[PDB]
Amino acid sequence: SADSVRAYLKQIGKVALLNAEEEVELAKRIEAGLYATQKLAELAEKGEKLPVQQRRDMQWICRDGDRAKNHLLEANLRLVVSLAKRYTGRGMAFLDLIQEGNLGLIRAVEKFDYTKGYKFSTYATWWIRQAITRAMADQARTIRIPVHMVEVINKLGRIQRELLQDLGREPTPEELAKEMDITPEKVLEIQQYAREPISLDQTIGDEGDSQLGDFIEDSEAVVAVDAVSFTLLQDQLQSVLETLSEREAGVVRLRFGLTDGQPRTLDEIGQVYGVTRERIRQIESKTMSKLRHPSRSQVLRDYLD
Amino acid sequence: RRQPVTVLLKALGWTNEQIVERFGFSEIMMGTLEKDTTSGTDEALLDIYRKLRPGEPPTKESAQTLLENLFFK
Amino acid sequence: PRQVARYRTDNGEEFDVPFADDAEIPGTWLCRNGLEGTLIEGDVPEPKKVKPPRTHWDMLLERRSVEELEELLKERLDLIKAK
DNA sequence: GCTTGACAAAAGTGTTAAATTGTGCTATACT
Repeated sequence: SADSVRAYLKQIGKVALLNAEEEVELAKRIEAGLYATQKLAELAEKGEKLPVQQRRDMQWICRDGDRAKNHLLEANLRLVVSLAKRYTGRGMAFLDLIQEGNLGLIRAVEKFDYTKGYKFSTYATWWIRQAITRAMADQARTIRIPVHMVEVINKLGRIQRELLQDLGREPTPEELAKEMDITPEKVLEIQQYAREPISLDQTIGDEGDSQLGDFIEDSEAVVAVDAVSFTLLQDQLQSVLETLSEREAGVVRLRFGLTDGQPRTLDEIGQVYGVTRERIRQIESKTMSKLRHPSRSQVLRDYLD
Repeated sequence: RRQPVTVLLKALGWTNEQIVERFGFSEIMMGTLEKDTTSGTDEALLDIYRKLRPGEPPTKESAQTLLENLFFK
Repeated sequence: PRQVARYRTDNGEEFDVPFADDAEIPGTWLCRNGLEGTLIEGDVPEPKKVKPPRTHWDMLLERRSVEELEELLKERLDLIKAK
């Protein structure tokens, strides 16, 4: 077919819908094959290979079981599609909705119970709907939001729609936080989570074919004037420290990690010069008041920022 | 494309006699129905069906409502 | 100031991962290949608190008792004996 | 020039409670 969904519908339509008696039939075969498998698997541990005729028939019970599971599924594929139709346009592709429903359909088959005497579509509808809605919460947003948060965002929406109809207006943050039994500050934080991103490849203004993306600055880009002045600042400090003593400057450099880039603690500097941390604290205060001396500081003033 | 204008007049169910009746002085009107190999009002609706809904096997219930639902509805 | 460890994925490939020497080398590392890899050194320390996933049999067992399965199977094989 | 002890702020660690997050499930019948 021309379309992709039209192609999938063609093949799901080639199967026949079961009646109540058949569903019960397949259900038995599925459980029969599973137990036949678990029992034979129990033999693998302790051996005791079965007779020839008893082994060939057990291998068929299992094969007939999986043939049942596959037939029960293929017969109910139409049900998944019927439920997925209503959840389109909400941010998921129709086929993805179908496939996720198929995942739910599979578990319905695994957990379905035929002794309850209920039609299959009654129990499977729960899983297929949950599988589809659970899927949307995990995939429909570029920036994923966990299920419990997607649960509140929706609830807040209906409250706003119901509150919208009773007040002939949109409710304010206080009315919404009241109807939902939450703090107004919370409803704001929630309304920020619900925001969805926009496309950088979008065209801002059909008038001028200007793509939004190319209007975005690079905040982390290197600024030439600053890096050059910073290089000049780095030189001016080298000179100012030349006025200080060999140990005065040596402690200043290690204290702020000018050479290594790794600052050092008072005790660690006292470990290279062989003194206590307090002595280094003292040498620090004096060299700092020396740097504060206007002769050395006047040159560095213009580097405030 | 690939549609003989006469085949659809058979899709509605009008018999060839009415074609010679209504067409009248039209020369190509008569010459086209003689050229078309479609026989029957329900068979022309099928030649119109598979080309409009390719890939879908039709049904007498869907082939007839196809034309009406497309325009008349 | 780095120590290099080597891991081997399940399919044979091997990858070099530079670490800091002062750090404790992990026994497994998500590799550039996309699979888990095992250290080629001593350990190999742990089983990593694994629990088997849930299977179709489990879901069937929690509803049908083992006896109910036997009779249903007896129904099926007897139907097979009739030919 | 430097060291010692008292000391409090600051920084890490380990231990717990609160919170956040993932997953399973819902049986009139509905294709």
